[PDB]
Amino acid sequence: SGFRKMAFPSGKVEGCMVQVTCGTTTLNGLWLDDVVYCPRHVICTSEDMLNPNYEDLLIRKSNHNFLVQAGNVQLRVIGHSMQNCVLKLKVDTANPKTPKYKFVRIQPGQTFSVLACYNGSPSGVYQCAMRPNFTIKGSFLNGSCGSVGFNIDYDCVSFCYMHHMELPTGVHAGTDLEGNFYGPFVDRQTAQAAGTDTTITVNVLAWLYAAVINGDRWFLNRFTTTLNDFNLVAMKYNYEPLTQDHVDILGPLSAQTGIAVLDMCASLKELLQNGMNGRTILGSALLEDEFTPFDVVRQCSGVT
Amino acid sequence: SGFRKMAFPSGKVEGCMVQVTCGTTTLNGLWLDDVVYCPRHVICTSEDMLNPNYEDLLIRKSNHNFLVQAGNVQLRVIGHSMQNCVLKLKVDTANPKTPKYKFVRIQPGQTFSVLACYNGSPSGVYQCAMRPNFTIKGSFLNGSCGSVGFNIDYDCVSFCYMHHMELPTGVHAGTDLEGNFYGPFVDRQTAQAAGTDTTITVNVLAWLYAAVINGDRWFLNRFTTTLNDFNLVAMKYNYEPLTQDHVDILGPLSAQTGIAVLDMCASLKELLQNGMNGRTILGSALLEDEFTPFDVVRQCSGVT
Ligand SMILES: Cc1ccncc1NC(=O)Cc1cccc(Br)c1
Ligand SMILES: Cc1ccncc1NC(=O)Cc1cccc(Br)c1
Repeated sequence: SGFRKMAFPSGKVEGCMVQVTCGTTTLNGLWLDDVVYCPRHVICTSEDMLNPNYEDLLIRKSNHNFLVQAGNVQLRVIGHSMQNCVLKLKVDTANPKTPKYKFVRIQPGQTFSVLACYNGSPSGVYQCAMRPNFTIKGSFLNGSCGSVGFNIDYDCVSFCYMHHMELPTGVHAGTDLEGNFYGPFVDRQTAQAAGTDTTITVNVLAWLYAAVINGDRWFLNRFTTTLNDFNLVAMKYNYEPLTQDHVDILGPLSAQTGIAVLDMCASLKELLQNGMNGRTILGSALLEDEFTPFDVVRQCSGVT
Repeated sequence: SGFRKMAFPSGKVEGCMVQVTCGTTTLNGLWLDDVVYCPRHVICTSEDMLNPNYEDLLIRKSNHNFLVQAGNVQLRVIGHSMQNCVLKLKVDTANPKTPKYKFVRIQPGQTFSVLACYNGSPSGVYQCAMRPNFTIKGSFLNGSCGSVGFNIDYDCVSFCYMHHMELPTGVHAGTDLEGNFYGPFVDRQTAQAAGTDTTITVNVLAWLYAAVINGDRWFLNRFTTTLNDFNLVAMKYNYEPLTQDHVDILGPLSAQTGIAVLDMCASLKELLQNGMNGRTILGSALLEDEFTPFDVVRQCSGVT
């Protein structure tokens, strides 16, 4: 029992972190096999970031300008290329600590762990969700660029995020491991609109199921609702509309607790319309949307 | 910017986890140098747990009864001893992945990361506080016993907790790495009173400082208070009385923000007396007490 915002064990990812320096800029790189991946803005000075011409800035750089240090040791760079917003530095040595890995583009509303790093050194690990508007509300400071987000399925690390930027609003933006930004962002020091965000309804329902499993049940009521009725309330409260695909992924939690998904929707409806009345659910005084149904099952069954 | 409940990177601790089996019971062990530490209740059956005579139960066990497996490989047990509520199994091989480490007994109100494990395999990492009543509100299931809590100071892991038990209230109890329980608990299947808990005042103030640093400042007011006046409010709201030692550790945060500690106390006083009025601070709708002043400084400066 108990339910926490749990991150994946970060060890497999710590073994891949390196520091990449190009000129006066230092950030984090991810060393997998014989390639180091890092944000392409490592080639910019502060002056360049207002409107960088990355193709031109990269043409002035040679393999020997990219200083890659794996803690104690220096890596020899034998190739460089830009793919979207990431640089790929081919090194002459495959990382001996490379775990089994995949590069995946996650969907908005999915969660992942972030290993925040500075100068190629891991500082901390936290779990977060990719917001429906493709931003993440992380904890990142200058030098954290190149820190990665990931999930783990037994021995396989699926890398889904590389940190690039903090928006003027204090929220975070980055790319998949092929250098494609999540959302409409560009790697430039320009104010950029993040879309209207929404609350991840299916995650809130999964978390209400986690609450019932762990003994917090005051919010259960004698009511039920329909997808249509629930979606009118979801609309009013800026929640994602619930679909049958979301109901389907909540099936295991509905089966484990015996609480039909639409009955849990009626509890969520009442919580939206009435608030918490000064009470808490799993130590929170608000509706939590950073746990997916898979996260709740994994945490509630003890998956390693 | 941004502020998250960040755990330490767990890699150094993942390399120490092993599975320990004695008869029909399997739990986690911590392998450091040539010793494996685990909860002594690994020697009990379910029948034994109602009132175990650990000295007698351990006398029926030999070195060969303790099956220790470090993932793939079996460790050869050449000695066993009980120290308080932990067993120490001497193995013939020093763990090659042993990090620089210390065993420390943490104070109530201090925080640490937990690497939750099952069958010697890490499942997740989360940050938590040792409650003033010496319980922890973790996320643990059957098989998690032997999972450890720790802090890291550059390359040194200070192990402070080993999980033993879930109280009938769903909260967690365990020991330091010398097998001494935190709090009044005993390793027996008996209902046990955890003391009256309190909110960790110095941590809430540190978190209010983290909020101001990260832009959440609506709660700042035109008031100040005294330690005596603040402590009357702390008393009413079941918060730990604030002392000069707590004011002193908040000095760096007071200096960084220019907000005197007693002025932050007056904001906390108003929040206690009025609530949040439906607003949030750092994404929370309640007053958070799981960040120490050191945690806030570390997170807000980017320490690796
Ligand atoms: C200072 C900071 C804090 C947190 N995360 C990231 C940062 N750094 C930046 O945002 C630098 C930067 C500026 C403009 C475009 C790009 Br791409 C990168
Ligand atoms: C089932 C579970 C869940 C979470 N953490 C721990 C557990 N396991 C236990 O508490 C088993 C146990 C029973 C009585 C005394 C002692 Br010492 C240990």
